[PDB]
Formats: sequence, C-alpha cells, structure tokens
Amino acid sequence: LNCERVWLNVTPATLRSDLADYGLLEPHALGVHEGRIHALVPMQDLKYPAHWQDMKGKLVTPGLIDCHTHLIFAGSRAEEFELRQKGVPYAEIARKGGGIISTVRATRAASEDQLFELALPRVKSLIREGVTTVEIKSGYGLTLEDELKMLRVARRLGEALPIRVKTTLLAAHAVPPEYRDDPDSWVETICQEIIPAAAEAGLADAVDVFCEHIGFSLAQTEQVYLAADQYGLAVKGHMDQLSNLGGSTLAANFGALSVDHLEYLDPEGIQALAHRGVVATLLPTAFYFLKETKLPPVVALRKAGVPMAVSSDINPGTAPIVSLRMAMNMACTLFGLTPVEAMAGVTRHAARALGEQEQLGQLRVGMLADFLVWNCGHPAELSYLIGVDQLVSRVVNGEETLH
Ligand SMILES: [Fe+3]
Repeated sequence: LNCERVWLNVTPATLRSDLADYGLLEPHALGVHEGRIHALVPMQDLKYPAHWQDMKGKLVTPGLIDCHTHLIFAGSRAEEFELRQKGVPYAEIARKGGGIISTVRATRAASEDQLFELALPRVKSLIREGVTTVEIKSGYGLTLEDELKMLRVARRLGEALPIRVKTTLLAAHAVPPEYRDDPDSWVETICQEIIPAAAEAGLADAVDVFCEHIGFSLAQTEQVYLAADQYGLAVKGHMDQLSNLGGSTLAANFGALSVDHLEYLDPEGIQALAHRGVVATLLPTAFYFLKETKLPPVVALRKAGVPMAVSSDINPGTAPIVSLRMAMNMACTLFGLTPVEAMAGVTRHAARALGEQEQLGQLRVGMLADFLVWNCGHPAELSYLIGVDQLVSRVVNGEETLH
C-alpha cells in the first residue's frame, strides 16, 4: 500500500460530493502519503505492518472547517451587555464608548503579542471540537498597522498550533472615528494602502466587506472589490444581515467565494449565487444572540441548489460563542437544516467557501489528509450532542495532532 502511514478499520463518512448524505462506506483502510490521502481500500479486500493503527471500526470524517470568524480581538463587552440587560438605554451606553468601537479601541491598544496570547485558548477550543481549518478576519483595527497586525497574529496562530488558518482582510467592517465625517476617504486608504500593504506582505488570503446601512454602501463595497482584484486576492462579503442593499448580487459578479449572514437575501440574489457558484454562509449563533426574527431564505436557497456553509461567526459583540458544533446545532434548530446539511456545511461547502474545494472537506484520494476519528457512532451526532471531547485522533496534513 505504498504509503508510510495507515489507519485500519475506519468507518468513513467521506462526505463526497457524488455520494448521497454523509457518503458513509463500509470499513476501510486509510493510507496517507506526503500529507495527502494516498489510498482508501475496503477492509474486505485486505487480510499488518505493526505501526498501522487499528481504529477498530470507529467513524472517521474529514476535519471540520469554520469559514467565518473574528476570533482575534481584545477587550470585553460583557459589562456593556449587562448594562443593556439591566435597562440602561443604548444611547447612554454608546456615548460612554459602547459598541463595536469599544472592541476597536481595545484591539488597537492591545499589542500583537497580547492578541496572540488572547487568541490561543479560543483556537484550542475549536481544535478539540475537530476544527482543522479556521478562517480569521481583521476588522477590529481600522488603521493600516492595526489591520495588518491582526493578520499577522492570525498567521502566527497557524504556525504555533496544528491547524490551518485562512486570513481575511476586513478593513471595511466599519468607518473608524478619524474618518467619521469622511466615509469615502477611508475607502481609498483601504484600496490604495491597506490592501496593497497586506498583499505585499502576503498577509491576506481574501478580502471581505460589511455591506450594510450601518456599514458600507454597495458603491463603497464595489470599490474595495476592485482593489482586491488588482492584487489577485479573492473576495467575499457580510451581507443582508440587517438589510438588503443588493450586495449579494455584486459579490456574485466578482466571483465572490461566499456571502455571509443572508437574513434578507432576495430571489434575484439567490439566482446570481446559484449561477456564479457562490457559497451561502449561515451564521445561526449571531442570529440567536442578536434575538433576530427574520430568518435567512434557507428554503429558497435549497430549491435553488446554492450550497450553504455553517460557521460560528465567533466575535466579541454578535456571537460570543466559541464553538462550531453549537452553531451546527443551531443551524438545525433555528434554521431547519438537517444534520447532514450541517455536516456538509462545515466540510465540503465550508472548504469551497475558502476556495479549498479541491484540497479539503472530503475523504478522497489525492486531497489533503485532514480527518478525524471519533468515538461516537454516527455523524448525525456531531450536530446533536454538544460540548464533549469525542476525538480519538485528529490528523492534519497526515500527522496526529492530539499528541
Ligand atoms: Fe462576521
């Protein structure tokens, strides 16, 4: 079996695009070579070495992927939240510094080393849940130096821990205080300085925008995308979360990897996404914490065949929950997804959302060897039972990482 590492007797939920549901197969032997799945052979065709690990029929799935997080940040909005729960009017909270700006001030003030130290434990929670690839965004700096410093912390995390990290420049998350009366000059700084400096330093894998009434207009959004294109950077966007400005269609035209939130996505946007092969990313935890009532158009997205990814949206003000599995559970409960859709949402579709559809998310020969051996019987459990370590083996790039 011409490869150096082999797992015997694994029951694979391949999650192959061409196989129904979970793509579950009879017991197999999984061999890896040079960080890639080198062979998948039915145990019945075999009858070890000795360093060949026998999983004794335990379930194996591709590593989990959560394609939309803001897990890098400093400060705490817990007290602000408490003031709100107590009845203190939002206006009062705001004038004293509450809101996203609060996170921005804390993050700007925090040193690169501090942000790294603050992010370590957050990533560790995802790791033990089975997350092998995580996407992390900037957007809490709102200055060239602070945006790039966040991207660097993200790069550091990937080097320091056994996990793949995709970085996303999200400088247009909000208009910084210094540009309050000049929203349009902030856009130019992004296009002519921040994106360029980020690209030159190889710090951004993609560019993202918060297209919203309390964010950036469709026009301002188009500006960024144009700049990202010039430096050969992939794009994506935060859209239709609170309102529909037509951002989803625009993103689709630019060949956006994906569009996130989608609470207010319309029929035309859906057609666009389906045609351009854009991934629709559902962020149920944010929907929950914000007590939103307008549900994303899941039914229409399904009818149109638009793949839906599921992610945690870990962030200080909107989704303070560091768990991808909780998000899967909420996608099912709040959005009506099936456990199988949720699973595909954190593997196959999440991979595509990050432009890694050819390298991750499925147990196919030739793709990266990122998989997990669980102690639970069926993959449906991954969306059901939450908060319990259940990994027996976590392999990234062909290597055991659990120890
Ligand atoms: Fe987000």
